[PDB]
Amino acid sequence: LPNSVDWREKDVVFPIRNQGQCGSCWTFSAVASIETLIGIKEDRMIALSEQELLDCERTSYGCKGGYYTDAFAYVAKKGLTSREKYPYIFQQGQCYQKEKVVKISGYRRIPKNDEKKLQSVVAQQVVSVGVKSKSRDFQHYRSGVFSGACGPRVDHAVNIVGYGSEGGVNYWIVRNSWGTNWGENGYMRIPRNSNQSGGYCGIAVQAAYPVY
Repeated sequence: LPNSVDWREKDVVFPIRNQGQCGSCWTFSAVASIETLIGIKEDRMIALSEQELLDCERTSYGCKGGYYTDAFAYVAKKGLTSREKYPYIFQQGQCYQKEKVVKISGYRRIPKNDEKKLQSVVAQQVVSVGVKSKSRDFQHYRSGVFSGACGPRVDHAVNIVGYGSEGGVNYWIVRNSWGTNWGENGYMRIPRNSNQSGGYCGIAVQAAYPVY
């Protein structure tokens, strides 16, 4: 495996987005993983609709949380339209089935706590993960390899877009949907192979990724 991976430098990751208040992080995480997968497999960068998932994915809770795994299943069964055709309106609305621009074939779930298998997959694509976000340290993070306190429970869907090392401290590169004023232009470097079981802030507890 490569010592370092950063899909942002590979022309397959769109700019950081902002979910606002709506608990639609799961739609952002699912969309981010699919967008990059389509970029890797087809060399096509097409911005996809979080709003369709929020409005139309029936296992989730709209602005009160949801499942990127089931979002993958939805895209595999029904396809997904573009962000231009169906933009994000910061709240759940009427479910529209517009012209779809992409499918996937399925998804896979990574075993709990297996950062080694996680690294294997991150070296090939972007992965959807959940983190324990509900803490002052996590919300107020600005720069560096995060060393602060996590929330009590996994409650926030994000993505891993790469991995690397600074001063011999291994980290994952985490894409969030809180806009660019959070962290390092919207991203966080979180310890990799850390001493927290489930990964730092639970990042390895429930990882999943789309299959083209």
